[PDB]
Amino acid sequence: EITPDLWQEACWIVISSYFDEKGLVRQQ
Amino acid sequence: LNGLTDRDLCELNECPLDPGGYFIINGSEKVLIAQEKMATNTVYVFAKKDSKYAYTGEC
Amino acid sequence: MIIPVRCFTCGKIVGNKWEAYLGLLQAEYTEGDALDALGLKRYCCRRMLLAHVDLIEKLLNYAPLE
Amino acid sequence: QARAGVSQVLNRLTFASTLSHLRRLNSPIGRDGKLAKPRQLHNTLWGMVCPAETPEGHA
Amino acid sequence: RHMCDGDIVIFNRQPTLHKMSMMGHRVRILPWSTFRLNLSVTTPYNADFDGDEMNLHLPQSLETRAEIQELAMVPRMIVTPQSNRPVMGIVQDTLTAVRKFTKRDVFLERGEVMNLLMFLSTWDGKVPQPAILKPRPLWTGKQIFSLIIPGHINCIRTHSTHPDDEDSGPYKHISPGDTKVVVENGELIMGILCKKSLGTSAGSLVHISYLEMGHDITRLFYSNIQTVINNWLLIEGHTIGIGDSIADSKTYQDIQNTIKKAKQDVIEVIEKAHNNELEPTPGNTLRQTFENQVNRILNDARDKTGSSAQKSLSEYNNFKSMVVSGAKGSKINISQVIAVVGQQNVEGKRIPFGFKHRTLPHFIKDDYGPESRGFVENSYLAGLTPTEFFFHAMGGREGLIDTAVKTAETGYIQRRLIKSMESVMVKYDATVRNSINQVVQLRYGE
Amino acid sequence: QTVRISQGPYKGYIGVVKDATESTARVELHSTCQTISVDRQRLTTVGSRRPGGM
Amino acid sequence: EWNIVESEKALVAESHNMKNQQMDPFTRRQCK
Amino acid sequence: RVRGNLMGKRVDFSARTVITPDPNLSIDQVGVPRSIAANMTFAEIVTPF
Amino acid sequence: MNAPPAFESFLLFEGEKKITINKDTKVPNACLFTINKEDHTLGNIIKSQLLKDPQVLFAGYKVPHPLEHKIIIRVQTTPDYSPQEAFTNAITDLISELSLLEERFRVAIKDKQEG
Amino acid sequence: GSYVNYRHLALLCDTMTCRGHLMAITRHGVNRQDTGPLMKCSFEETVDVL
Amino acid sequence: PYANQPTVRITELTDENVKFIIENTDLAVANSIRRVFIAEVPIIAIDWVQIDANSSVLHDEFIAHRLGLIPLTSDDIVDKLQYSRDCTCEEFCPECSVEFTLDVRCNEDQTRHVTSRDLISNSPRVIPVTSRQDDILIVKLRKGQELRLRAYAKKGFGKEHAKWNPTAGVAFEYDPDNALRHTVYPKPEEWPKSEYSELDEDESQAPYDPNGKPERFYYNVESCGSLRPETIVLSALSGLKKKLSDLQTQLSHEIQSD
Amino acid sequence: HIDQLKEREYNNYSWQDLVASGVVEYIDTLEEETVMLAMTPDDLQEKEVAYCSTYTHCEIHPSMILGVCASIIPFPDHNQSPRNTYQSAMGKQAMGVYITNFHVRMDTLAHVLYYPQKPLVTTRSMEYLRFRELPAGINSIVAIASYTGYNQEDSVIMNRSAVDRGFFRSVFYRSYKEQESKKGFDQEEVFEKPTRETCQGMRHAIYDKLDDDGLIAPGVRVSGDDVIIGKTVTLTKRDCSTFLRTSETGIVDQVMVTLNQEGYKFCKIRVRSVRIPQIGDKFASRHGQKGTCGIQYRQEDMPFTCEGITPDIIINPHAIPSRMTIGHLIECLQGKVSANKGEIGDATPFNDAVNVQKISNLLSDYGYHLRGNEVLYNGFTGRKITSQIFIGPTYYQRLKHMVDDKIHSRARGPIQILNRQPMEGRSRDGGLRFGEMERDCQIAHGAAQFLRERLFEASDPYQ
Amino acid sequence: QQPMIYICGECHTENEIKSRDPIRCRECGYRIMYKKRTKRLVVFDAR
Ligand SMILES: [Mg+2]
Ligand SMILES: [Zn+2]
Ligand SMILES: [Zn+2]
Ligand SMILES: [Zn+2]
Repeated sequence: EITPDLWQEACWIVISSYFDEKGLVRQQ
Repeated sequence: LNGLTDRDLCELNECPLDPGGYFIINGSEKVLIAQEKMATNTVYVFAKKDSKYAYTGEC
Repeated sequence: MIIPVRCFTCGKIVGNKWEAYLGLLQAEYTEGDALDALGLKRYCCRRMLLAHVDLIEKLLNYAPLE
Repeated sequence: QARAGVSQVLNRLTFASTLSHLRRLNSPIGRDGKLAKPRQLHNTLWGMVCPAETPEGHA
Repeated sequence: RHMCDGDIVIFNRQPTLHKMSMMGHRVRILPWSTFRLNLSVTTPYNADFDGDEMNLHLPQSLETRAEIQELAMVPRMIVTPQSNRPVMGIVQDTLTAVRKFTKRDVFLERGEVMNLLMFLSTWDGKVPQPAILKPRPLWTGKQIFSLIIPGHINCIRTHSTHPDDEDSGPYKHISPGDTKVVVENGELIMGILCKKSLGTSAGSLVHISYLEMGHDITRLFYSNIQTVINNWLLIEGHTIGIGDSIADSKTYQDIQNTIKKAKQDVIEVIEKAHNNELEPTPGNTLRQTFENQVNRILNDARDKTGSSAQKSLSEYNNFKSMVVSGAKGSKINISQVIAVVGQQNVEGKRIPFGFKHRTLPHFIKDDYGPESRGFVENSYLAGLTPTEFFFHAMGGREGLIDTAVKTAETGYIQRRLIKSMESVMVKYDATVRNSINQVVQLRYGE
Repeated sequence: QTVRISQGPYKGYIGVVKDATESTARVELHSTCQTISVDRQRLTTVGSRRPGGM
Repeated sequence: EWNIVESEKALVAESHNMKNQQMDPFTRRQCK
Repeated sequence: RVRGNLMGKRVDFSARTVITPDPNLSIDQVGVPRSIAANMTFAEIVTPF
Repeated sequence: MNAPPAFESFLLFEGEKKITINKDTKVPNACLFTINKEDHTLGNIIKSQLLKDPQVLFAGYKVPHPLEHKIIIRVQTTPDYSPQEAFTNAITDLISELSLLEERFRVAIKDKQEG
Repeated sequence: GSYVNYRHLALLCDTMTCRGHLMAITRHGVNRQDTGPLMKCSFEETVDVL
Repeated sequence: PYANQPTVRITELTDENVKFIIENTDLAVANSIRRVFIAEVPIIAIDWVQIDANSSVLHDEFIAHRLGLIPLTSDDIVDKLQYSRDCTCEEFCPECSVEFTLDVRCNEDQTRHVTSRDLISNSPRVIPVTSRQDDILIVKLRKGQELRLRAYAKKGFGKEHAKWNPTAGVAFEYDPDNALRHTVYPKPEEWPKSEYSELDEDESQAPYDPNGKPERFYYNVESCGSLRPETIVLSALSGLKKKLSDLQTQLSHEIQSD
Repeated sequence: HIDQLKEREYNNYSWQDLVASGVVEYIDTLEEETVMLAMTPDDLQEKEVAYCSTYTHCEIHPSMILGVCASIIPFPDHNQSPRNTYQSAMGKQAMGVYITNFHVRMDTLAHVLYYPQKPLVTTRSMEYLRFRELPAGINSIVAIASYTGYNQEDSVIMNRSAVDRGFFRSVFYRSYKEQESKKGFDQEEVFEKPTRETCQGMRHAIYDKLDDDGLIAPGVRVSGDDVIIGKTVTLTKRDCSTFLRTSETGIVDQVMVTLNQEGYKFCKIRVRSVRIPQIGDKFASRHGQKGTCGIQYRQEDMPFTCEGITPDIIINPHAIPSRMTIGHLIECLQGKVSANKGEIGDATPFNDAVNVQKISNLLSDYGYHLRGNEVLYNGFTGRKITSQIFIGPTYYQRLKHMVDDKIHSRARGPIQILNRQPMEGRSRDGGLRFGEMERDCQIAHGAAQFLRERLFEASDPYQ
Repeated sequence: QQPMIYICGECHTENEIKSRDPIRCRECGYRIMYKKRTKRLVVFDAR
């Protein structure tokens, strides 16, 4: 189901997952 | 330190917070700056005016 | 690295409250309630318990012997 | 005859500096060029390169 | 012997652009380890007290010490020959403090007056008659400032907020807004002091003081002005905050209405251009005239918003006080903070199409609207949209690059200019020649 | 040698005499990063030996 | 965990109080 | 040589320190520290006066 | 490295006087009292106390430089009342007022505890 | 909006129009003047002029 | 041409702070008394630390810094001791100082919390605030480390260093209603009422008063734990009186010498 | 997806799952030109004037455009771009705990701060940059005003009592490297105390300060021009040993001795130095407001609010309008709100729910002016200040540009070998350069005697 | 009679190392070792 309005919190869970899986210097 | 728990890192006089990815030459942290250049195998058609050519198809 | 002994601005002793602050936060209390439960009225002394970072723990992880 | 500054000493003055240095770029254009097109922030640098973090000297 | 108090040195800053960059100073040792100097002497050196560096040479001969004391000195180097106007002027918080100190509605008690007189190196030792004897002795800011003015100086200047339609009509010699500075016998009578009368400008009060009175008198004048105004600032106090940046909730309505009108107008212009009605303006093509009309519309909207914002401030506002005093700021800054930032031009034009016929991936192709080409509709108080944030960053980068190239080119220009007329001088025959004794001008400056 | 200021405003500090003269003597303060010039009579040798050595 | 639940309750409360939003210091672009 | 050591040389009795405001000093004064003052010297001729 | 110590703000140095009187020449009956190793604490109360006295035509202090521990007090009284006795009376009555204030505060405290 | 005294402008103009021809302020206009070898090397072209 | 008759009234007396009011006095006296409350208040504190073995993770000077900020109760000892500078002996004599000792070494597996309670003082009454509420945490030791040292305490005042600053924060305030117009509110309705404001909730500020002097100075001296609040006030008054007496004596000598 | 992701860590759910599921997608710069990107999912799609209605993608969060140093800036969009760039460049120069295992490292020029508190207002982006764990500043009660005048042209006034209590008090290390080697058949280095008899070449400094092994022991007082290692090379011996640089005045932390790849005795020594914050030290906030401490006043002299809260730093009001750094003011206001409430606030660049009016309304609910201004008192006389000063907590940094590392002087120091002119560099004890521009300025002043003195008398006399 | 005692790197075990000797621990055998605190009067002022 779509996530109306309540999206500021779900906006950063994806960012947290990305930074947890790949580090800041992952490219090197 | 490939996939090593923070316990060992702390025991090896290192911290789990160090980003890593830097060489150690003569006990000095060396880092390679990412150089940028023109993409290869792509055709570029510039229009240099300070020359005898109206257009130049560099590749 | 370690909780200071006194508030930079005011001067009230705050060193003897870090453990109490952690205990109150652990039991049920929140931050906004724990701060005034400990006796911190002025907002200048409240940063010492909110802004302070406890880095002495990471330092203790590098035990010299054993 | 080769390039210079490709491998730099990692500035370990603060964690933010270490993070910044490990993810830094450098263009091969000559230092202090009369032109002003490569230095200007181009529109295509959206979400790829920080539009604010950059030196303020000759580079 | 070691350097002791009273010795003459030559304090200098590393980039020496002009003559007023190496003046002698008297020594005064202080406990802490940091060079210090009066704020007024900061303008010539172009220093900023933000981690700068300033050299300090020391002669080793009575001959050279006397030569520097007589030729290269701060009080002697007040007026420059490049523009025959003072270089050291009040351009810091003292300026705003003194402006508020000389308003008509400034009253001081005996305690404050006697406390301020202590910071006066030229006080004759007699208390002036208070401007208001009964019901309580109250002095006025202008009356105290008169004692700071040395000698019998006479000059006339106009204040920053002086309405032009005032001299023509009545109330010429009695201004309701307390403007039209008038000094007679070295006593302030009317007007409010600002940069126009105390700053670095031709005919300023300090300029008149230097021309009439001696250089040391002007030095004492500067010292007394700073030492009294800064001390009174304690009782007055100056600040800045959010309370000085908020509008009256109606100004926001006016600004929003104006912005909407501008958007509608630019959309109408775009529609006309699309349907082929906007005829080409003389001397320009269709695209050129379209861009010119859009830019004029946006600039008019920005000016209207700024004027509406300015007219909606209160006398207690701090931005307005610092702008009218001229110490630091301008009206455009207030306009950008409250009303609207404006257009983020680059290379003298709007934001180009870096991608294929569009500025950023968000906006659609062929979107020449204001917000899609750099027009920042919001203001620094209400945040910025990401797209306009990026465009604003582009403008700042343009400015930084311009500054870097100027800093590299002007040095060479100045070097070439100095190496071509380094031997020219005025001989005792009252004539200008060069090293080869070739007359260049029978009289200096004709 | 290590000395100790027994009189004067700096009473209690510990330092090592850097340059000595017939009347005055410079002593670098251990705590503070500054060297002062205190009178010789104000100093009192404390020394730092190591009894035993077996 | 308490911060996560605090954020979730703040979001649901913000969604609930959707009566009126008339504020001066905020705006957003509206092209075309 | 010319631009390196004839038109621009290195002189002694120099200093370079950060600067800070100090309104209590006159425009012609300068607040030097104590270390730099004690390090530099001024050759003065002796005279019975 | 050149930071002054902390005792040079209140402790007198050998040879420095705690107070020096210097008569002024611009107007009659006017002397400048220079105090060493003091701050606004010991000059503002004296300034106010002198202001209370009607025979004092002028009274006010200053700090020649914040880093320097020194304050100059300028006093000017009527010709039939020298400024020295004015300074003495200001100090005397100020001391009396402080002692009385201390006594009242002490009795108020002793009454507050269980009373 | 800046202002510069006319005396300086006039002095520069005369120095550039003293020898009849428009001497360039560059190394190609000042070194041609018969000033002296020690003065030409200061600006530019040190070894060439020497 | 004389002084005035100030009055005092205590509104709240506790063992942590006092709220008194001073009426019928000049503003200069009130501000001076405040600055004395903060700066010139004799009190004992750590000022000479001899570290013999510090195997902790912190710096060698960090321990001394933290020890310098630990308050020490001096209800009846500060008035007896003399300044070490004016002492007439060598070494920190107990007649003019108080000795301390700290010898802790983490032997067990769990980490130690070296608190102020470890400062074993030779004197009974000169002890850190642990009589009658955790103790001031100095440092944390782990199995294998140790911290042995002994320090001495001396008398000093805040003007020398912040360690001798007994008062935590003095709440000085006078004329709650902006009656003397010493501050001009651009929008009085937007400001809250002071704690001591007698004005009703309708009016924003009291009307102007031309012939009106500042009186009724409110105080909220808050003791850090070393000296009792009322004791701080009494010491400050006595010290200010002593400074005036010394100044008067010096002035009399100067006048007599001339 | 959000539910399955919020329960990560516990089970095994990660970013790879989102990528494989077909929800996210990596678009490179060359392909980004052919997609209708959208900023936020809700706002830019509901139903309004038909703009495009053909969005293909949507960004995660707008503030993610910022880099590393720019992300820590609170409210970057509320400030002009040059000041954001200045902050981004100055952030790298902030001191603090640069790495947890600093006591083991022996790097050169390491700075560490005693009490690196955490910002009272943290952006949602620094949570992954790891800034909160290793901060580089302290939250100070900053009051923007012009108290005395020592903070007028980009300068501040710090509290002497605060510094005494350990406000921004950091430390300075300085490591060394030196090892023996076989120079030649007859030449050879060895660690040994150079006595006053056998060693010919020798310095006029103290040598018994170190032990017999030739390495100064830890926790020993040292000063400028003092021997730190007892190296002596045989020709009888030459004192080829190093000395502490002039104007360092530190204490030895630890001494490490080992063998290098060649197998010779290799040793490293680091000397710490407690740098008490003094005037001239460069500070800066998170908005580009650089500056140097002009003067330091004690608590009794600083102003104070209705209660005992004296400002810790006082910047110039005039630095705000010209530079347009309203983000700094917003940060101060939100910090006051956070301190009163008791929890860190949000300063995300683009949030659509953090304006000034709502923050002000929150602040009005604690007995404080909605705009943050408060009434102070003149710390000297005790009279209320007419203007209501703006005081509140704010996060400030400290740069390494100490005044002691830059102060320099000279009086006939060492001379070069090629051209007999003074040396160059503070470390080599050299003199300043009297540049050609200074010569032109002096010619303009017409002071020929002073010019000839600077160029001949005090530069390189010779006959 | 001071043989210049040292502390091992990882063992943290005291070792007696004299001149003209290899730098290694009495056990295991490493190449890193630090010195012990001086015996001087390390006296600070809690300022
Ligand atoms: Mg600058
Ligand atoms: Zn506080
Ligand atoms: Zn004794
Ligand atoms: Zn081994």
